[PDB]
Amino acid sequence: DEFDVVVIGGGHAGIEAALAAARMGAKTAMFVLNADTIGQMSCNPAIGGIAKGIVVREIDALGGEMGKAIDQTGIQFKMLNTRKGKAVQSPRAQADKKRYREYMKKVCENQENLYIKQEEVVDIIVKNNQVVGVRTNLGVEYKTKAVVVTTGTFLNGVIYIGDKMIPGGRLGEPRSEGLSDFYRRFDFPLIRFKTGTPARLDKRTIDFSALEVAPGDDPPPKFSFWTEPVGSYWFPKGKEQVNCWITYTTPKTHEIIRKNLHRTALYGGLIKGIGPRYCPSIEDKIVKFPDKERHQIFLEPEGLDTIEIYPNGLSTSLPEEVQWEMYRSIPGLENVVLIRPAYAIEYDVVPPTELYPTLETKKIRGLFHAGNFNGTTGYEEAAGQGIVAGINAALRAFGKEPIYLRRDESYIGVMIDDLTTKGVTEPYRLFTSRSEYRLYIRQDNAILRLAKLGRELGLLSEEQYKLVKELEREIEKWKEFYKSERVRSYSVATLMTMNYTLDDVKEKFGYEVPQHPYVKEEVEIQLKYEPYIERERKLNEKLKKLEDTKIPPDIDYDKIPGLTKEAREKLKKFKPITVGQASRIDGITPAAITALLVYLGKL
Amino acid sequence: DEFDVVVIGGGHAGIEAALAAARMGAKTAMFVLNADTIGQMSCNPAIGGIAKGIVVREIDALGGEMGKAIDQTGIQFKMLNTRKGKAVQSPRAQADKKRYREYMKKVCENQENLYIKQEEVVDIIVKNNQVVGVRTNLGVEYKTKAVVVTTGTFLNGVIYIGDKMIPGGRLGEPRSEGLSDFYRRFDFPLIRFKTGTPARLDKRTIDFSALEVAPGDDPPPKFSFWTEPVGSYWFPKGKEQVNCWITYTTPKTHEIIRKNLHRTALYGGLIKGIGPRYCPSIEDKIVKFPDKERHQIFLEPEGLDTIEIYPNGLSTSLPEEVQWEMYRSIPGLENVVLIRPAYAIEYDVVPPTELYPTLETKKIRGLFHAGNFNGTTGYEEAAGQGIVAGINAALRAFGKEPIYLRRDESYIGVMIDDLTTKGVTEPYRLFTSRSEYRLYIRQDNAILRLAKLGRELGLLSEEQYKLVKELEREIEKWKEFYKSERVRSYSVATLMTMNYTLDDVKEKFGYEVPQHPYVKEEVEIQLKYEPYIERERKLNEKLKKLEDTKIPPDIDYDKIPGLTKEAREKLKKFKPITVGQASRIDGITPAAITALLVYLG
Ligand SMILES: Cc1cc2nc3c(=O)[nH]c(=O)nc-3n(C[C@H](O)[C@H](O)[C@H](O)COP(=O)(O)OP(=O)(O)OC[C@H]3O[C@@H](n4cnc5c(N)ncnc54)[C@H](O)[C@@H]3O)c2cc1C
Ligand SMILES: Cc1cc2nc3c(=O)[nH]c(=O)nc-3n(C[C@H](O)[C@H](O)[C@H](O)COP(=O)(O)OP(=O)(O)OC[C@H]3O[C@@H](n4cnc5c(N)ncnc54)[C@H](O)[C@@H]3O)c2cc1C
Repeated sequence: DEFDVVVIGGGHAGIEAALAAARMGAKTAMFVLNADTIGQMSCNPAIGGIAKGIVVREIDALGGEMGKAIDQTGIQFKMLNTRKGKAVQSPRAQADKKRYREYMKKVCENQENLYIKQEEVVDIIVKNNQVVGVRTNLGVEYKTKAVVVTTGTFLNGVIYIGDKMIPGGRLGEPRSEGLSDFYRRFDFPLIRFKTGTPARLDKRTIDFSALEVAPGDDPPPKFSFWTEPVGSYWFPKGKEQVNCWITYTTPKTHEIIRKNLHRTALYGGLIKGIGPRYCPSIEDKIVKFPDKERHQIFLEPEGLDTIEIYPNGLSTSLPEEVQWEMYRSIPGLENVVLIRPAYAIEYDVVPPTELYPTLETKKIRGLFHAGNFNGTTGYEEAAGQGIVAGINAALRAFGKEPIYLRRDESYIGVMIDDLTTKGVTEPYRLFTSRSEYRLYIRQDNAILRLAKLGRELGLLSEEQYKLVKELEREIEKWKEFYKSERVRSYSVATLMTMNYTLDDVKEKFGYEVPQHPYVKEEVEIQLKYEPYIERERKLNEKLKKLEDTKIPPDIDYDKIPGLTKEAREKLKKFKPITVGQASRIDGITPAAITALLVYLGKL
Repeated sequence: DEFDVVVIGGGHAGIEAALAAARMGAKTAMFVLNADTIGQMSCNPAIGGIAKGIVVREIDALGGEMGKAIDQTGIQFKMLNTRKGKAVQSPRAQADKKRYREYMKKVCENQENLYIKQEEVVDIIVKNNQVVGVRTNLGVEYKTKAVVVTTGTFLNGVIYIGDKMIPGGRLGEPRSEGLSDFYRRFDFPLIRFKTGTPARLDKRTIDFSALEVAPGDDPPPKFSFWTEPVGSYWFPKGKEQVNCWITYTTPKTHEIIRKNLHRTALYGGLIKGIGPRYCPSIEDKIVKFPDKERHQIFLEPEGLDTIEIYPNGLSTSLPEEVQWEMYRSIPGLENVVLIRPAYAIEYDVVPPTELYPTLETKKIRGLFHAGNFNGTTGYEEAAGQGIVAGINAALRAFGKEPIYLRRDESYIGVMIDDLTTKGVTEPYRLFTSRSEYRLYIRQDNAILRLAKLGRELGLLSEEQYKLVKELEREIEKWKEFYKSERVRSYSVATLMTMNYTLDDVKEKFGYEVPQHPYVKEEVEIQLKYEPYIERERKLNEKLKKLEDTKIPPDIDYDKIPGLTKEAREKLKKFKPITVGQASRIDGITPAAITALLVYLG
């Protein structure tokens, strides 16, 4: 039959995209190679982290699932980097791979207008650069208005272990092959990225005696402003949480890796690294920091019913023989046994630059990319892209105009922007990026920042938006209050900026305090941070000014006065939507930008 | 008339290349836009540093000048990173920009077979992919066998200040334009890199009262195993040295820069950094490190007779008005005045991958690139490339075969390899690279490691090689000695590994201290490190085994069994010379490498 939107992929990106596009009312066909793998978590057994955490909340705020999901199936939540402030924190729960998968799968089945299909999409049918359909490897064709590609680590994937190559997209699964011809056919740049993962350990064979413990936090935090408790962002003290364990590599582990560097496809270059704990393979951790003698390693539970341990911080592509020797050089694992070997995955990727901040292909209309296929890596980073892609894919199908998240309003917008404008040299991660609005884009205000875009599209219930609209309205009342009261003589509001929690203001000064968990921790923040937020908003006024100046999708970049010839072209290939964006293009200089502003400064 | 080798460039790359190519006996035409700028130091007023230092010694050991140069014209030497060991140290002297320039200039004039030319080369004449000549912007042509391009920051250069563009290759100088058409004509990939430099301050307007002092070291070190004292690597205590001063930025400085990031072509990349002390601009240290509140700044003397201060760690491309406000927000510079504004330079560069480890273009025979035109940045990193390029350009001209420095024998080889094999995304620096033989490629054994390649080519005097061959032969004798003597009863040799300097072995155990200065500090090292050096040599045996397996320049990468089709190609475009090298190519995997090793058997 026919479809409005076809989502090639059942992964994280696929889901969010498919769900949204459907929830917005589009007949959505979500293709998958193996239905039983819908929502499968293939690497670290956790959702959230430094930057990731924030993203989730946004996806949640927007009406996506990833939030709700990790919550109901999480087995160990906690807030990271607690000794710095509330704005610079981020939630990172542990997950039950099994239950998570089942969850997401269940949702997709039970979602109106979302039809699942287990056929490998091989081609994209295009008439005059407009998506018209999709064709599977079973000689079947389908009529669709929009397509959202999210192949992740599958397109012509190759598993690397030792010096062995094995066709596939994930250890044990097949791979996709056909769809790449369509891409080379139309001349999209194709490049390959390869990432690694740690093997899987036998819990039974590990010695958890002389090892630290990383419990969750009580009360534990929650990734959704929709789960129970509703409207809140926390779990009632006393929830069941599992424990992770910590061991460290040793001088011997290294000598082992070193001895076999010529046997691993993850032996990157010898360049002074960004940080011991920013590098992927454990092979880098010793190539880039030839002076550190031990790196932290997180043994993580993959679920409740499983004896499978995840040795976080130990991904590699060393021979399997070697993989044993080195896993057993670690304290606690001297007798461990592997259930699945660690390995490396290489896969086809189409440079983000080939898209607009709407995630729509510049060359073809109706085609949207997202996920690892977009140069990213991580469940979250991928999820973020999906929802945007899906939302737009929908609108594109519906006959409306695509939307986009500004880099100064959602940490997602940041990613999508850093991607469609600066491209990628290696897999793009979030805990690598920074926001020129690190204080306005917090891990809490998220719901407030995006909730409206939500209700606007439909991804958010009418009733849902009111709880937000209502909760917020109240957050400012309580603030206008502390602003007017006094205590020299300062304002209670002005107090939060002096290590004054709305809890010390209730005791030391016997004042009232908000009676809804969110409004209290929210009002407490906004007031403690309102100053710094402004200094920040100010130091960027100029930047925002640009980001606010729109550039027509028709202007001829030649009719532009005193605009270098070289830049005339980059400006035609990126077709920036805002002057600000146009200024972030590498090559386009302040000089060029002015000459451009002048042009527009007549029109 | 005609030439064997034409060296387009009078910069550092140009020099070493030109000098060598000529010293080896080739009619060498070294072209320059402005003769008075031969050997001009355009950025930091110093030679050496973390990685750089070592390179120099190598170029010195090979017969290049840069070493000798910095020595006789240096105004403040010193060894960096002294609290870690002797192998992990590196010499970094301050220079007298003026004196240095004059020096190198002098040398080139007085060098047999080296003819200077102040004409802008515009084209390279090629018949059947073979360099046959060069053509200047004056409608003149020249017959040459080889060409060594080293345009540095000039090919279609553009100076950026605030939002102003100014054609040129350096503040105040012109630029090159024509030569780039030759490159696009033949399909070379052309990309642009831009770097920045700090302005220049009026020494008279600075307050050097409440600021630290960074004197040289006594005795100070020397970058040449040829200057005085000969054979040694040290200067007799008591030499004249200048002093640098240290101030730090302030929270205000930053708010200034921040306020003006929309007016500086150097702002970009919210990516987390590798350390503040590693970024170029100062507009970075406040974008990549939004939490640090003060960065060290080294006020450095540009010479003896000059009142020009170099604010190390403050390069920027901010408007000139802003440049004032932010230079005057710094402690000591509240009243300073600028002589030259700081700025940014953007310039044409042809991706290194377009060359072999011999620095010869893959597409055209007889054409060699080097310097910043090759994706590099820095006097040293550029110098290193030149000498190799020149050496080969020579041999190519002479009708012999090009040579190359292996990555496990010279830190230079490292650079050249990191470049011709992994290409560049941004300007390549040395203090960013690491060597899988950090202990065997030290800042002293250099002379020993390369000396022979030197005499082999001619760049080193016959009598020069003997001093080396002789000094070395003696370094081992004295070792054979400490190895056999005892003390339970360990060996004196085995003692150096226990914080035993051949100085404590002369006092505490009344033994004999070596003949001359080098043999003493050398034997003292080699013995203190002989262990670690071996553990290292071993952990890499496998890697070297590959690096030793040679790949014929003829083999059809198709006739190779079970070698993925995608890799068949990359292996065609890099035409690796070594299997080891072939393994460093991004894309070529251990899988592919084995399938290859099988083929070759
Ligand atoms: C080996 C390995 C290493 C990793 N390393 C890291 C890391 O270092 N850091 C990090 O953050 N994350 C890492 N990850 C996580 C990775 O980012 C996610 O696993 C996932 O691939 C990203 O989400 P996605 O939605 O793009 O794709 P996926 O979740 O992988 O889903 C892709 C889906 O597309 C379908 N598909 C593929 N081709 C076709 C086709 N032609 N037709 C129809 N359907 C198709 C598949 O069935 C699959 O369901 C790693 C994963 C692996 C497997
Ligand atoms: C703005 C700026 C920023 C810098 N930043 C850094 C930094 O961050 N870190 C660092 O280590 N170093 C930095 N440097 C130093 C720089 O790397 C060296 O000055 C130089 O580029 C390296 O040596 P070279 O021989 O390749 O080129 P150059 O020293 O530039 O010399 C090239 C020579 O070739 C001649 N020439 C050019 N084109 C032609 C032609 N077509 N025909 C004939 N002759 C020609 C010129 O006259 C010139 O003398 C910077 C320099 C500048 C100017």
